[PDB]
Amino acid sequence: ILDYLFLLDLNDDLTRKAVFEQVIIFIFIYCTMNFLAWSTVVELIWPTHFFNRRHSSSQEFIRFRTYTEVLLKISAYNDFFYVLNNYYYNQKLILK
Amino acid sequence: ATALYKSSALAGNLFLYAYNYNNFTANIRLRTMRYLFPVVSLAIFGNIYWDYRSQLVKVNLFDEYIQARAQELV
Amino acid sequence: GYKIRNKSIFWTRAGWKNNWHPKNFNAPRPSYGEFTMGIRCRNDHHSFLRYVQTYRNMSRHCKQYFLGDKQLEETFILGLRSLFLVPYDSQCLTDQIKHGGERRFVDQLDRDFELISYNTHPYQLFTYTVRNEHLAWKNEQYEKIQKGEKTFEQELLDYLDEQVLAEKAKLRDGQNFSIERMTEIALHVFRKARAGKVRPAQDVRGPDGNVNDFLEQRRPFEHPNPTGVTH
Amino acid sequence: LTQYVEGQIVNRNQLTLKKQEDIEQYVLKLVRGYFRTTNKQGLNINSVLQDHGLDEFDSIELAMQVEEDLGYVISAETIPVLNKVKHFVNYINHVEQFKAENGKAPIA
Amino acid sequence: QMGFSSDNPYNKRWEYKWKHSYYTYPRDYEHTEVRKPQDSKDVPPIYFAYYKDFVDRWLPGMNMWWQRRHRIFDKFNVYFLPGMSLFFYQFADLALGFKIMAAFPLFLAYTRIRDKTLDPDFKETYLRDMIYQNPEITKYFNEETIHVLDYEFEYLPGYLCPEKFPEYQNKTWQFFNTDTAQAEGFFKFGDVESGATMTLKFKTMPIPGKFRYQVGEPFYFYDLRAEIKCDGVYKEVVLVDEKESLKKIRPFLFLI
Ligand SMILES: CCCCCCCCCCCCCCCCCC(=O)OC[C@H](COP(=O)([O-])OCC(O)COP(=O)([O-])OC[C@@H](COC(=O)CCCCCCCCCCCCCCCCC)OC(=O)CCCCCCCCCCCCCCCCC)OC(=O)CCCCCCCCCCCCCCCCC
Ligand SMILES: CCCCCCCCCCCCCCCCCC(=O)OC[C@H](COP(=O)([O-])OCC[N+](C)(C)C)OC(=O)CCCCCCCCCCCCCCCCC
Ligand SMILES: CCCCCCCCCCCCCCCCCC(=O)OC[C@H](COP(=O)([O-])OCC[N+](C)(C)C)OC(=O)CCCCCCCCCCCCCCCCC
Ligand SMILES: Nc1ncnc2c1ncn2[C@@H]1O[C@H](COP(=O)(O)OP(=O)(O)OP(=O)(O)O)[C@@H](O)[C@H]1O
Ligand SMILES: [Mg+2]
Repeated sequence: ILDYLFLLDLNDDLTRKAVFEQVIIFIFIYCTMNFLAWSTVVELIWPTHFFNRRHSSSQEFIRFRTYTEVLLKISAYNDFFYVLNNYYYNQKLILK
Repeated sequence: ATALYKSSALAGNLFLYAYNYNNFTANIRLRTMRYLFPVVSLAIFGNIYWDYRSQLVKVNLFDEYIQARAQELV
Repeated sequence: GYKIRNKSIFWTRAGWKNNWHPKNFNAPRPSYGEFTMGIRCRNDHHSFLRYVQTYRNMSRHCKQYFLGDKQLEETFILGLRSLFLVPYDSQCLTDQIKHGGERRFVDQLDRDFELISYNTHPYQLFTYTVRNEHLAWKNEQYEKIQKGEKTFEQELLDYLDEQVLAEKAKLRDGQNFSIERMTEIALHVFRKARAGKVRPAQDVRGPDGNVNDFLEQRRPFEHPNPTGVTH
Repeated sequence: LTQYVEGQIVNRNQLTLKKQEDIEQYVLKLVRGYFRTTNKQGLNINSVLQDHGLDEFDSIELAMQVEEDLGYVISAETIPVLNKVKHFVNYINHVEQFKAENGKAPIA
Repeated sequence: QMGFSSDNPYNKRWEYKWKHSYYTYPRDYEHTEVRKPQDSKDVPPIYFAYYKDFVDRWLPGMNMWWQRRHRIFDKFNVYFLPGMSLFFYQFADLALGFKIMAAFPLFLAYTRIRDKTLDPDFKETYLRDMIYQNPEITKYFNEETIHVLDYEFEYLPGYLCPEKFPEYQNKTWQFFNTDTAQAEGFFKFGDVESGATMTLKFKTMPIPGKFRYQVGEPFYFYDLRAEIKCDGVYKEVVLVDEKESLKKIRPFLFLI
């Protein structure tokens, strides 16, 4: 009921300032601009991440396993991998 | 027509939140949208209904005057 | 195959391969008590204990969604240690970082924990998906074993054990059945088994042993090309 | 007081040692239960955890387990000094003595 | 006593010191055990980040001011500064200089209330350097094997005995301070290698050093005592005795 709700009026906004109708135009443009710029920055980290994780290793240094590489090796191995390990163990460790 | 469009565009935002409910609700990077989306929605609804309500009042004031003033002139 | 030819690729203004203290104009300079009135600095000596509690939290808060899976708790620990051991094993001299590498890494791990407390960290959602796919494959083996049926993994092991006997029964001149020979035999079977999944073995021909499958084919009437035109 | 164990909800049980001999046995059973421990039978009261494949991060997992079994709240300032079996035995005693004299748990 | 305390169970003596890099606060408080997915609430309620900042940052900050409210009830903060603000507040509409001279004494009070309500922090590194230099303590305690069991350190209320410290019987100093600025506490220590425990009692007071107006050390240990207890040996070490220290140096009597 208070007079603070009068700020919702736009039919008679030309009686006080007539400014809201032009400022939001800039705000929408400012958002569009930042959307293009920020999306380009945060998205374009993937080429660097993709290249380094596949071409940055060298033989004179140790490559340490990451969290994902631990879960995949231990909890994402396929059937062929399970067969190969047991195949090596039975022939050499059991059957010699 | 203006009130119907602005009501459909507001409903469009509700779909955008519903279509992406799991992200707005669970991802904390979007907490500010989860918290302030309804405040903006009410302020938008208020403008939509405020204008419709005010226009409705004026139309009724105009209609009751021309009828009363006409009978006086008759 | 291809090696970097530029010899100055790893050169920086701070030295060779220096990613701990890049050269900048506003360099750190000392402070003298007798001449210093006041100072505003955020560095402290609390990073060690914060490095300890951060581990305890990230571990204990992740175990809430492991459902008592002991093999998963131990696997997660190995992965969690790989994340905390980065400063101790990296080529980067973490002790020479610009403004304190200890505070830097601790503040970084704190951002990971915040996401962990909400169960929104990509490592958590990735661990759940990876584990569910693993148990679905392990349960398929269990259901086939309770029925006395043979698993596709055991059929390969039995098929490989007999092939070794056939290949070593003729290897009398030598008697060194190297691990190299054991491998190529298994890979040859894998390639035939791998192609068998998409094209199963209908007859004595074996897995993917039909030439007619590679003749001209057409999409079925009930599933045409949905993404583009066909002609 | 309940926890999941292999997908099943199980009620957690807490222990009360209040005896030196029961502590030395619990710590060894605890350290021998950790999947990172080497030479589990060579482990004794005077065994350095470093000599059994354990580092600073492994002592945390062990302390985290002491809180589960006994209900203690161990502070981060006390964990990094637990590098021997003797240390867990003396710390557990100091906690039992503190609660028996001060009537409250130590500062966490 | 620690004034800043949340519902977090761990590291009570570091809660105000640790500066976390979190954007917001964690969903749940630090767990003391492994819980179930249903023990915690997924997708916490709306306006949860604001609720946490109030109960984890604001509320424990106000409990500190309330816990130590007896240190700000001096005639300078209670009557002088508020009265100075009202004198110029009646002329706030005449010029801007009156608005300033009316708000300054309020900002000054907050600063004194701010600094006086903080937990008393001594230079703990100076302390450990002092005890590790004693041979009777290094015999049973070492930093690689020592652990803290309890910690208490709080200001002493009101003025002290006006025979041991006659300095505080100064009406000019009493006009600005209602407390003494001295603190008393202890340290419950334990050594996991030797199995020894000791209670390190200490009394502190601010002292002047090497200068005329500035304080040298706001927390100077003029009494430092250690009651060491081992397997079957009880020792009492006196690193700093008050009878010999109070004859050389006297308190500072902070003003403002
Ligand atoms: C060249 C000629 C030009 C013609 C012009 C028209 C051009 C075409 C217009 C197309 C866009 C409009 C879509 C109209 C429907 C078309 C059917 C369709 O969707 O395509 C087939 C579509 C499948 O898509 P597909 O291409 O085959 O494959 C998709 C993939 O599988 C992937 O699956 P997917 O689900 O992820 O794919 C989603 C898919 C389809 O998504 C959908 O689920 C379709 C539903 C969209 C609803 C649009 C909002 C309406 C809100 C409800 C209003 C109800 C009013 C009456 C209320 C009465 C009860 C009180 O795409 C969309 O989301 C389309 C969204 C379009 C953009 C909307 C942006 C709005 C903001 C901008 C506002 C601008 C002002 C105008 C706004 C007008 C609003 C009225 O069919 C379905 O999705 C079946 C849905 C079955 C369950 C639906 C249950 C109801 C859901 C209602 C949501 C409620 C929201 C919260 C309440 C809000 C009310 C307060
Ligand atoms: C007649 C009306 C009375 C006057 C109204 C005054 C309103 C005061 C509240 C609004 C101002 C908020 C400004 C905050 C700006 C700084 C941010 C901050 O708060 O820091 C907190 C900080 C938080 O700590 P910190 O930010 O310094 O450091 C935290 C350190 N870590 C991160 C490690 C935890 O604490 C303080 O500043 C001290 C407490 C100040 C309390 C503020 C005023 C509280 C008023 C309580 C009584 C109000 C009664 C009214 C209620 C009636 C019922 C509805
Ligand atoms: C009607 C209008 C006049 C209202 C009264 C006067 C208002 C004064 C101006 C209010 C500004 C509010 C909006 C800005 C918010 C502040 C922004 C900010 O930076 O503050 C952060 C500050 C942080 O201060 P800080 O010292 O903790 O940390 C900042 C350190 N630096 C500066 C280095 C970065 O926290 C505050 O909000 C303090 C503002 C205090 C103002 C309150 C005045 C009243 C004092 C308390 C009552 C005392 C009565 C006497 C008591 C007697 C003994 C019991
Ligand atoms: N030599 C210094 N150089 C730069 N900044 C400093 C220096 N000493 C302190 N600071 C800053 O002043 C803050 C307070 O210092 P202070 O010695 O009181 O911390 P503290 O944790 O209480 O030490 P202690 O544990 O020994 O009591 C510090 O957190 C720091 O940001
Ligand atoms: Mg201190």
